[PDB]
Amino acid sequence: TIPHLAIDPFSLDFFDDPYPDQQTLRDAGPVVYLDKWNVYGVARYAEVHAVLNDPTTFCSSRGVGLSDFKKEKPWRPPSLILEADPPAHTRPRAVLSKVLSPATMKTIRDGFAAAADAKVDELLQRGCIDAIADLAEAYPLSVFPDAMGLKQEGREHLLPYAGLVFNAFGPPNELRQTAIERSAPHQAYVNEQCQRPNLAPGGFGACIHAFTDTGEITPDEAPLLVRSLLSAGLDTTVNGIGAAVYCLARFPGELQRLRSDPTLARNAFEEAVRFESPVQTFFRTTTREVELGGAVIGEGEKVLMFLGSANRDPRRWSDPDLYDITRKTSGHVGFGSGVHMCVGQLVARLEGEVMLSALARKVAAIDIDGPVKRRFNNTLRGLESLPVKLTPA
Ligand code: HEM
Ligand SMILES: [Cl-]
Repeated sequence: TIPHLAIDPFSLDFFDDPYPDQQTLRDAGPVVYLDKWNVYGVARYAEVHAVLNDPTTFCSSRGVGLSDFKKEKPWRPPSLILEADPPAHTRPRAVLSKVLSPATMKTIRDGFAAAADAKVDELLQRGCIDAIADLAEAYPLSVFPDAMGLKQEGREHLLPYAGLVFNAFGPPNELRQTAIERSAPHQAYVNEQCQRPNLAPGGFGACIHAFTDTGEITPDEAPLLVRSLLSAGLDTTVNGIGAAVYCLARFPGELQRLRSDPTLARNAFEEAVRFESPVQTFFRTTTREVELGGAVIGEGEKVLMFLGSANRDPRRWSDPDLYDITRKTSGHVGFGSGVHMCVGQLVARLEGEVMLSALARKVAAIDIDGPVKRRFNNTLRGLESLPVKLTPA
């Protein structure tokens, strides 16, 4: 028998304080039934991690949101990559993997680091900044669209585009309804920047499009792959970075450790990703009857994975509720795991690294000073505003 719970993990109350209810999702049993949305979920590390690693049994091609693409109409034409199963996923995955290769990262590290240092310098002149608008938002908007090869005009549509994409994986609540009602201009902006003549030479977009010349992909597939990175590749990194700064604001000890060995920057970032888990949840759909956590679940059933919970499971993590910048963070699910593991993880790490490295060197203290405000989203977890005073080194 599977435990029934009344917890609504897509509700404003849940978002505002998820941690008690997350314990209850874990502690009820390895598999629970969410009364509210009529679906099964798993919130322990072990089940979440095992579900990721068996795409044959737990498919994505039926949507990674509540909606089941076999029975219901997708809100937009499905992602080629996020919403496909091997073998179909493989070709496009390989395409995005080359575009975002370690080697590509080497070519862009220095520019990214330069901006990250310039950015921090600038903020110290001001003293009082908002770590979201001025830092977690400004910094990635300052490097990632250029790196994509996007034109100046229309950029304002990127963050709201992401929000919509991420609201849409959820149940049909007001967050979701409202996002879709207001989708058209964002979609029209992105559909236009996905086109070849609009991506600057040598940027991710053009680089994507080059795969059409070799036959690696069709002229039609290219824009839809550009659309993938315009969906997933900004807002996550905004929330990951905001997580990191939020953490070092709350954990002064850890900041001094980081100041003390700036080479901890990359791992300090990884640890914020675990701890806050920017992307909180994703679904899968069973392709057969399957035993998971000791319960038998039938074919064609949606299963909710609580990535952020898994990342806080005391079964897997020593002292899960602590931000610890030397934690062996290897194994966390914040980026997913297995075939679909975040193909953009290296851009994200690069942003996080250099930002935390610049904060490491240039800043001696980071204090919260003001109302912290949360941003509600069906999938993404993060802040709207985090007012901080930065003390210079
Ligand atoms: C802190 C930042 C980020 C986080 C936490 C994050 C999180 C994730 C997670 C959890 C998955 C797994 C999806 C699944 O299993 O169904 C994923 C996949 C994906 N990510 Fe990210 N991501 C981040 C940044 C980025 C960036 C910078 C890009 C691109 C530039 C990106 C693009 C993608 C794409 C295209 C997929 C689909 C991969 C596939 O299905 O093979 N993400 N991401
Ligand atoms: Cl779209």
